[PDB]
Amino acid sequence: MKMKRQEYVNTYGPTTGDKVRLGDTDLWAEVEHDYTVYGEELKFGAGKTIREGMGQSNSPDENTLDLVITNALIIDYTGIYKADIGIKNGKIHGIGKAGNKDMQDGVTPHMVVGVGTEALAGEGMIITAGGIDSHTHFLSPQQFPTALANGVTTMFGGGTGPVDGTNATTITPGVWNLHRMLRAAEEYGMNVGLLGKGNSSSRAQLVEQVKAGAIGFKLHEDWGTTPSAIDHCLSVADEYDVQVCIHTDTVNEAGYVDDTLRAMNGRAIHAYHIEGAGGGHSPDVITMAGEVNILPSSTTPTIPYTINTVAEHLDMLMTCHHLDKRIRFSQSRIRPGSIAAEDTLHDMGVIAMTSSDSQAMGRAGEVIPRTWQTADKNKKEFGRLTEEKGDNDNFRIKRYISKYTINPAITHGVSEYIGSVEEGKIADLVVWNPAFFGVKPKIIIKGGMVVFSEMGDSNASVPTPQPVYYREMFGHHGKAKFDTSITFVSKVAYENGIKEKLGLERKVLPVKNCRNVTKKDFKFNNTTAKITVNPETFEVFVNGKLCTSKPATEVALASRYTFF
Amino acid sequence: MKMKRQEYVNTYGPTTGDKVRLGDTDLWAEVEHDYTVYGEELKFGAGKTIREGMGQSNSPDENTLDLVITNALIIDYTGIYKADIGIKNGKIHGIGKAGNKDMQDGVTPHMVVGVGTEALAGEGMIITAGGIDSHTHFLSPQQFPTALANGVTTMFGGGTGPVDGTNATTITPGVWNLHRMLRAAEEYGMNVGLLGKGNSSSRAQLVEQVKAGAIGFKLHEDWGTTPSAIDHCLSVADEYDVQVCIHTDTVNEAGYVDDTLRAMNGRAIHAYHIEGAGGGHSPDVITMAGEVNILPSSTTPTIPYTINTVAEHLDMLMTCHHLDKRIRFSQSRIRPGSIAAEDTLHDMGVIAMTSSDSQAMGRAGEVIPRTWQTADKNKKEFGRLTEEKGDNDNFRIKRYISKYTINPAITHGVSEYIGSVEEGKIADLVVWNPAFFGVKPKIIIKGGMVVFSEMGDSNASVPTPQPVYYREMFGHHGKAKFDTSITFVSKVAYENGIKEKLGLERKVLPVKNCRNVTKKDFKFNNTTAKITVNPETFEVFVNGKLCTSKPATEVALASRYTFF
Amino acid sequence: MKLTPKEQEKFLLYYAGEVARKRKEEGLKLNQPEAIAYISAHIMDEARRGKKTVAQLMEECVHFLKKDEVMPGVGNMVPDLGVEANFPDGTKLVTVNWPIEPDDFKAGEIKFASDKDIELNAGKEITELKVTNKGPKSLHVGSHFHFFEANRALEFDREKAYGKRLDIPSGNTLRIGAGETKTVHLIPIGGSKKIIGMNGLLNGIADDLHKQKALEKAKHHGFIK
Amino acid sequence: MKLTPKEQEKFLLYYAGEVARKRKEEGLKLNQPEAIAYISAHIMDEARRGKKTVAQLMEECVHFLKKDEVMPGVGNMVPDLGVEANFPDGTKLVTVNWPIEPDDFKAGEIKFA
Ligand SMILES: [Fe+3]
Ligand SMILES: [Fe+3]
Ligand SMILES: [Fe+3]
Ligand SMILES: [Fe+3]
Repeated sequence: MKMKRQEYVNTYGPTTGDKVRLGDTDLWAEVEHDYTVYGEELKFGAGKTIREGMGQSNSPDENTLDLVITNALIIDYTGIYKADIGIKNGKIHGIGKAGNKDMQDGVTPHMVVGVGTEALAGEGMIITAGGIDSHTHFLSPQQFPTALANGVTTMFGGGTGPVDGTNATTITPGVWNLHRMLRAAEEYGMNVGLLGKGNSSSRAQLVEQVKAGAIGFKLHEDWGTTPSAIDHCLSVADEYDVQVCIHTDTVNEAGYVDDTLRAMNGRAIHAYHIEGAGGGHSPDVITMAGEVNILPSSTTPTIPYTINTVAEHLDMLMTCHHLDKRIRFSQSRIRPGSIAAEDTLHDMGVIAMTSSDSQAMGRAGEVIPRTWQTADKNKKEFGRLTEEKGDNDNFRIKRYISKYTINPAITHGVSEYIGSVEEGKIADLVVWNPAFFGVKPKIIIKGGMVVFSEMGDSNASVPTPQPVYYREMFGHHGKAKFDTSITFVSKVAYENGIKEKLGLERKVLPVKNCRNVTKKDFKFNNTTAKITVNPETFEVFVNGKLCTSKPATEVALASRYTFF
Repeated sequence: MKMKRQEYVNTYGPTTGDKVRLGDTDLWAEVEHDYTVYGEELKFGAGKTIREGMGQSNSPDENTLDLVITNALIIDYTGIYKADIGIKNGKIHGIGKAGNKDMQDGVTPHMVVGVGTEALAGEGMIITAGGIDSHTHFLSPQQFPTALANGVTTMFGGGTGPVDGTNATTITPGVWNLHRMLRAAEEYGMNVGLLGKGNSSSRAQLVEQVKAGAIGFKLHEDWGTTPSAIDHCLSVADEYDVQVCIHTDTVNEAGYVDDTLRAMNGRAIHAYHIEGAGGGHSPDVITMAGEVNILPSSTTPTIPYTINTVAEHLDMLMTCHHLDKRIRFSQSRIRPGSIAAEDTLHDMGVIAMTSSDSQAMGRAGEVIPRTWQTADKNKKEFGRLTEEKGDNDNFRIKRYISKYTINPAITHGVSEYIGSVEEGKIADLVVWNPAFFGVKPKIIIKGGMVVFSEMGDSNASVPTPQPVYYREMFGHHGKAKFDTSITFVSKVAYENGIKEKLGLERKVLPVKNCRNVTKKDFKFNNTTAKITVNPETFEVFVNGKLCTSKPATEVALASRYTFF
Repeated sequence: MKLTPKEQEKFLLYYAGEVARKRKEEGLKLNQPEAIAYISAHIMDEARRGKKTVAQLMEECVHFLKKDEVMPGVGNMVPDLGVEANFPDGTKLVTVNWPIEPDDFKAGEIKFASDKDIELNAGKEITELKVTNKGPKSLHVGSHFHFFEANRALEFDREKAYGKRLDIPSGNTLRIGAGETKTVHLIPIGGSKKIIGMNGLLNGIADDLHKQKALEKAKHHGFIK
Repeated sequence: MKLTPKEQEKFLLYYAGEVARKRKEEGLKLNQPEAIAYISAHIMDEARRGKKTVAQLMEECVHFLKKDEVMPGVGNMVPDLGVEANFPDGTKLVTVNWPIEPDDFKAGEIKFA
């Protein structure tokens, strides 16, 4: 039977060829393929499809799903398509067509909707992987709800709380502090991974930290990012398969950018705040982004480049670093050049990741909005990518989503567990209403359970009455949080029973394959170039051509959605 | 090189001979000594001291600190001096000069700043021990954040919750209720110790309670504080090395004050609200404070004596005790004499401790402010103490700080673990900004970790943006709270495995040396005298001289700091 | 509405600002939290109107409250104020230096023992040395960095800087601009002079015995030309 | 600001008082929680002005709301009210006996046998 196109879309969401506007941006996601059989679509409700002996099977099956996300529009590096998502044992069991092979055609064999299946209507919603924020300062436990409310499910970084060392660096230093923090982590719904102090010219002190559970090291200048410490840190990371993150020598005390790059010696390193305002060799830190071994990321305050970016920084630097009021400027000439370039470099796929720098020159609940604000800004400036095939922004979308999902996962050695909407991975997913895509999520699923969501009046006759605000769900509570949350550790710690030894009840998993990740390993952001900075004009150049962008006067996913 | 005095003080805080105004009071703390070597001071930051192979050692050491509090101004009974504080294994490892002996002169040998060391800038801050509130009514779990927000880290007392018995008395009665409360305690960041019902003329019922984990007993008139009860209770406390706290027979039913004192028989006892508005033999309970065996404390509502103290009480007594509106007065003639004397007795070192009486005729988050308000009031009325040496209030400061830190610790048998800023003790410390000293703390450290602090916007690019309010930190969460918090018990309970038997995950420590603490054992408040009350005028006399004070029309650490 | 935990915080801040405004209208001198909330609410209002820049607001809010509009000591208690607000271009941090005009009263006031200067690194032998930053970019060198191991862009008699550091306040840095020439004051490193790390030119005690080896490593690595 | 959990509570109480004031101005008869918040906010205001004593306020607030200004039974339901507020001399408890004038309606009334 023939169904009117408008009626189909209202009932089941968009199909092949339909274009969805992401929020209030000018980015259009086109449905590349639909895995359904028209007439066999699953709908939940009274007299609907998912019912005993109809859409829901009465035949027992080894693949009876625990949850079915019906008619989802997946947005992932793997593709922008329409499919039913099946969760089982807190993992993505299957992606395709769910239902009952007894009564329906074209059912994906391992996607059985049965007696034990829960239903979640994804018709007309966008489903994405949970974001990974690889630059977290563990300064305040209040960052976690803010992060979840913005689609972030995993946070890598360091800290002890609101102590000077943490206020400046992503470091949980030494055995005792690492043990304390890993035990503190039990409280939360957020997946965590801690970095120890990398700034050492002695092996013993670095090794102690990996064995204490660290997922890597952070080399920060406040602790001395000298070539000796760069070499010693990377040597230990190479031995123990852990990641290294870097905040370079801003003042050029022990050498220039090339001296730091030489110390690294082509070894894998996550270069934090690649632009330089967050810190690093003045004025040429950005030049590192061109190198194959350098895994670069951006922090939130500089992306997207706005008419207030420079003004905000010329004071935000003084509160964070605690500088004299006698100091006025240098940053007024250096900063515009690199902040403008940064946006372009993201669009070119030169900068592979987005991070926060939470409460230490950056915003906790801004990674996802700011990534899409930049994508939108660039689409508005540079136009539709030439890489696109059709009247859509799919390639650009895939490039940008990879920045906070898959690419941080690859960098930190957790790509096998999380990072993307793929069969076999842990079910850390975010459900979005297209009108609120990238700004306000609907449901946060972690380990196959809803952990956080937008919820109305607790007394109310339905879940919709006002005030609708973000609240913790069952998956975030009791002993169920131990089932839905992961504390990542090094292989050495994992293999030596850190879980048992520290009495951690959370899922403990090792980080692996950190050392041989280069730019080539990323998804949609594998671009290498010859990046240069004029030491007089501070202008950034990609392959001899000036790399710049215009500052935005207004941004998408902002003014329409927020009260304050 | 010659550094301008103002520039030195801005960079490192005050040095030897400098005077610091405590909050908005007229109390001046003079730096008695500085443990630094001028030019070798530790500073954390980019290009600063604490860096790899410089201020931070590259040489492994058995004494590598877990945390360094650089350039702190310690205010403690032990002295008012300038030093670096070193934390290791959640204990005060050392006090002196921290750093790297490889590159620096005059480093304290067991104060090594290394790879595993976290930094906390104490330059220009006052560091004090965490306060001990020995008069807690466990009424509401909401008292705990209020207490921490006011620099209190340990709470002794009793209760079951919002029930009449607790509402009135600090008593967790019997085995079952004690077990239940000790298990409820697991939730919190606060150190706890519970008192059972001392009002018994039978041994068995008292013994059961000590064996159930009680740190002592509370004899309260609501359960009848008769001479028989007083003797039986102290006899058991003497056998089991536990403390006894007392609210005496207000209505002199079984005898007068001298009859109660006789029943005690020179045995150690903690006399709550010694002034008598909070309860006790009318009108002479204050006369007990002169006795050597009596360890006296004050409750917050009567200290300092203000123009609204009497008016507030002649009604606050009617809501707490639930009295008929037919009852008008006696308290109007008795009360001014004793409330006025109370302030002077504190200044004289006659009353050794200050407590709260929390939600049961006293305020939870007022112990610390009210102690300093009284110190300030007296200084303003009676002038600088004759005991002072130099243009400072150091002796008065030491006398007052001891009231809520060391003296409660000595009384309750926990002076070996907590109560003062001393090497070997548990790292329960409070960081204060001098402009907010005694009214609003900055950071609360418990067991070497930050548990509570003033924190700004969770989304914010730095930790300073508004609204800045008190929040729980990592040390207060997960399994880290079990590492940073102590549940004190009796030796009998401790030695009989109460921890294992009740499945308590918190640090369980026994109270010891309660029975042989007299007035002589206190710090700066060892004063004994012949205290008499005129039964006609209600005037208080110390060795025949009228003991009084004028009521305050305004107090320090109040109006300037609070919204409501 | 989908109110984020940060939006819930801002409501309290804004309400506190509204209460403070009411009290000022009553003619009351505002206290520390009232003054902060009053200025914060103004910033939040102007940001919503989206007609002023962050730069404009930072300037506009200096002495937004005058000394007689607040209680004594309030201005000195609040030397700077920070408030994040959503502008048409997104959330931006508004940093105000001296939002409240100060007076003669200072809570937490420090009174010096003497106005006399503090002699840092007393008794250490000063070595005067001419240094030139021959590099294209400016650089800084910290108080405790082994001067001998400084960026190879710096041109000086390295032999004379062996086992020494800058005679400057602990934690301070000395700037040498691109092309700039300066006379530095060096003092011998404290403690044992066990120099481990930085550029790895020494990695041991800075004695006479290690000196030739260190000078050879410095030359080989390009520090000594 | 350094807002203590007790200061956060007082903002809610004060806002509830402000909403109650608005409703009274609209000519609505206040209910049990509205009446309590209306009187509480008055006490909090007078304390900040720091011109009245606790003794003065305890007296001033008796029948602060009249029987016709509130719904029936409201006065009987609130026989006493307590509100802690910061005065120039510190935080003090303001205890009001019969803050709302009673009417002959009594919710939860006990009628003797
Ligand atoms: Fe950084
Ligand atoms: Fe950072
Ligand atoms: Fe009592
Ligand atoms: Fe009591």
